[PDB]
Amino acid sequence: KEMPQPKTFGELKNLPLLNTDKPVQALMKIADELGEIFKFEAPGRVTRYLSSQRLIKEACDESRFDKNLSQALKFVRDFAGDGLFTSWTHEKNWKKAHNILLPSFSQQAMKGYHAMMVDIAVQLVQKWERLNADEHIEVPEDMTRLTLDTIGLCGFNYRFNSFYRDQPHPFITSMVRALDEAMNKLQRPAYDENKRQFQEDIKVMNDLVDKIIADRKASGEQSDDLLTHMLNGKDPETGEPLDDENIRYQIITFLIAGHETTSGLLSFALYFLVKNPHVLQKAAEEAARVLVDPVPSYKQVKQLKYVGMVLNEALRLWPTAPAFSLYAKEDTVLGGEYPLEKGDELMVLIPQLHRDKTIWGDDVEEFRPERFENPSAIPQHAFKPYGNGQRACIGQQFALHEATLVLGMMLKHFDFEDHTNYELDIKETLTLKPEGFVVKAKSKKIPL
Amino acid sequence: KEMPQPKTFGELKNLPLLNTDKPVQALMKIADELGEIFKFEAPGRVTRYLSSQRLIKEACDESRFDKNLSQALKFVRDFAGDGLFTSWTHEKNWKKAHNILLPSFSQQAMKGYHAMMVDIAVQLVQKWERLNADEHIEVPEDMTRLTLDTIGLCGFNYRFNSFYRDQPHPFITSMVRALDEAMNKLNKRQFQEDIKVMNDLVDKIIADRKASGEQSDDLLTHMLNGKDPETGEPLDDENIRYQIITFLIAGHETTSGLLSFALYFLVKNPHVLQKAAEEAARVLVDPVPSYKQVKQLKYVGMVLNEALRLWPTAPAFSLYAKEDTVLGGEYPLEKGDELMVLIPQLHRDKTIWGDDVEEFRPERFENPSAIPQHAFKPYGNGQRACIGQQFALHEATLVLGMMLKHFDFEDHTNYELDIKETLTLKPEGFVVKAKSKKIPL
Ligand code: HEM
Ligand code: HEM
Repeated sequence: KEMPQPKTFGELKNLPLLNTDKPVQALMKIADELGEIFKFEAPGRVTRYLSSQRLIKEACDESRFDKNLSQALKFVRDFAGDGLFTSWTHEKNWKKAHNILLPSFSQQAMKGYHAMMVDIAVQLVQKWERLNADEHIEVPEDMTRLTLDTIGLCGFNYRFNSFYRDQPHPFITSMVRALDEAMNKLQRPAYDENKRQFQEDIKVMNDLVDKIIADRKASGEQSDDLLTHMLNGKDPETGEPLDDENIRYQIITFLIAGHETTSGLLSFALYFLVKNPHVLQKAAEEAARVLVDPVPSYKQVKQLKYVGMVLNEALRLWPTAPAFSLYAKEDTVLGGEYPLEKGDELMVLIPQLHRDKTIWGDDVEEFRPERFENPSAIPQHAFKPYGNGQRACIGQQFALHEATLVLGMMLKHFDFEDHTNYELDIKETLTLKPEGFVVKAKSKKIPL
Repeated sequence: KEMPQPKTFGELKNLPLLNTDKPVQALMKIADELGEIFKFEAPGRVTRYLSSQRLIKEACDESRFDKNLSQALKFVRDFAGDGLFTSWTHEKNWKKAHNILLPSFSQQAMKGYHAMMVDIAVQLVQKWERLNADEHIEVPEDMTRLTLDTIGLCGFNYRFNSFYRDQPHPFITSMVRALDEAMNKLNKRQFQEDIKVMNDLVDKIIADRKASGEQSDDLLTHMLNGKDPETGEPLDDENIRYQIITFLIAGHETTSGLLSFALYFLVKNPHVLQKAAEEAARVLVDPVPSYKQVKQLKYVGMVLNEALRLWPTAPAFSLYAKEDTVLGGEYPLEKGDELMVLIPQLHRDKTIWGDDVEEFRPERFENPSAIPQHAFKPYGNGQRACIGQQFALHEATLVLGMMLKHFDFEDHTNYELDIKETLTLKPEGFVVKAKSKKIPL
């Protein structure tokens, strides 16, 4: 009946126990001590962390709880606006864009993005093929170069050309700097430069995207990107199309929501494979057997089952957008024991949910892709790396198609060496990534 | 591409080869002679017996094959109904009960059953402590007393009190008579009376519990309170009765057989017995073992897996092809064709275990991640694998651990292994003498 809660230290509340830049990892250790639910207070606020499948299945009931805009999401809203990720469910533009954009994010729609994904995936393979004998790869950096360029191309037919540069395209530099500022504001005279830079980064992002939308409207061109879809879609409900300013926010939103979650997934999967050579061999044997043409077809990506299983198991251990927030829509009782008032906040701690031993067995820290061999047998709401319900990741099929395609190509074309005996270091921002992960590849010399 | 087949006898097909008291052992000799796959026919039935890890790993692919209700399970369904073990995977009650019960059979859930398991284990150890100098133990008989009573207490908080009797509680007599009758069919008046004795007792305990509202640590409390996450429905009272009967039927003899074969293998290999007893002595430092202490009995757990490797006490399971498919690139099957997995022969596959397959060497399980996927399957496969696996191992680890802490054992008759076959396997007539080390219990 009373909710477990870590030790409080006078006016500081539980704040002294989070003196870190890795709060999710610190919170998982607190969940290991106090269990499936605990309240966490700091001078400002109060939140309740949930870790078990049994309480997370209740918090996922949409007639009772809806998505909350955390303080992180409110700061990201200054440049992401009322795009799908930083909007409340009750805003008119949330529902309109949701209805309009769902059909363009389905499994079927992936058939139309496939060729543009293969385009960027071939540039990464060629980069690694062209490395001299004494070089090495910076994994998260290269994967991020790929995901930004793929989202840029599929989203609005724009080429950032990240594999041609040491310093990213100006849009990327401003987006990433705006994101970093939004997150650094969470732990905050001498910030006047931060403020002027943040306003400059917003105008760089808006001007470019507003220009491409206007350029596209003036030409009449039709293309296979999300921008065409939004220029010609109408919400079946209200009958209206999205307006130019909201399309710009969705474009920014695809990039900020998709770039590091997907690059982090590819980097953690490759980390798990080089630390588990037998798994790597089985995944590499599948890629060799399935990817028989010079470049993969859509249908061949769909048949890389074990590669998909490695990706889901990497997402089970380190889900790359690790926590999401919800509010009680009305007074209610959680799990028969914890009363909540309307407006009370809950946080879903995904990595801990994914280590619930009543679901997965006692061996939760082992990397075992075989856990996903039969997807129909994973219990309802046990695996939630893409969030929940109508507010779940609209880009889920896009992210799995992209990662399955790329990891398959990586395993086909190269052998990998963990030449530094890399020690895992998980940096936390809006997302997770294995900071400083580095490998050497040896080409299998298979022509593209 | 052509599959071997043992001798046929006209319209009797291969049936007559199974007119024996030890059919799985007859099947192993046929597997020894024909290899990794053979066809076996009866009047209007066909099945293919698999023995090699290479073919059985494909058989365990759930997108291609699902559990089949063999003739034995259809006879056990007359009293086990639509409980978990005798239901098709596509029956609504199979999924309902599975979703609800899964979390109550997890390793974590064993912490809630540990105290009642200890209650019955201590009753077994005390019986042996109280034997006089001129006495011996009947192993499988005492192990079955223990597993029936533990499943009865942990499943529905009911005491059979098998250590207070020469003749078992009446439910137990009807259940073992009913199982025997279903196995002999591969009578009718007695069979119907025995079903009724089982349903009357189990239906009464369920109606008593709902009337009182008491909440206890058993499986029945879980079933009265659970709701299937998918449909939102509870199990009804009839199905709850079938699950209780099913736990008793599926768990009692497989688990007591495992305990009997482990002790047998230990008295025949004294250096392994002494290494297991030295672990028990170092870990079980309290007069009442704790849940955490049982988990530290690693070599005892390896002795039990090695006993299950040689004589897996539920030795064969049946599968059917979901769609037309080819097995191992050589054997084309049609939708509905049946496969039988011969577990003892799988566990003797020299290409996985080495040439010393007949030797008892617990050290083979030192590194559990080194055993290839589908090489070791005493609990069946996938979503239709034994839901009781954690329960069975905690129980057996707890009990063997206690045995080795408290007694020294003598194979006083120099017992000659004789494996009796029913639904399960056991070492019939296995007897030993135990001398107490006089340690507080
Ligand atoms: C493996 C990669 C990814 C992961 C783990 C991931 C995870 C998530 C999560 C957990 C949410 C819900 C956030 C919340 O409840 O506050 C979300 C929402 C969202 N994601 Fe993803 N994401 C990934 C890739 C992508 C990609 C590739 C795109 C787009 C190209 C994308 C676009 C979105 C959008 C637009 C939303 C908001 C949807 C709505 O509320 O209507 N994500 N994602
Ligand atoms: C050493 C002990 C045991 C062994 C070797 C064993 C073996 C097996 C095997 C081989 C199966 C699969 C049968 C098939 O494929 O048709 C099975 C299923 C099952 N077992 Fe066990 N068993 C043991 C103990 C137990 C215990 C202690 C319980 C209950 C407390 C139990 C309850 C069940 C149930 C309910 C099923 C059917 C599950 C389903 O299909 O959903 N068993 N067992």
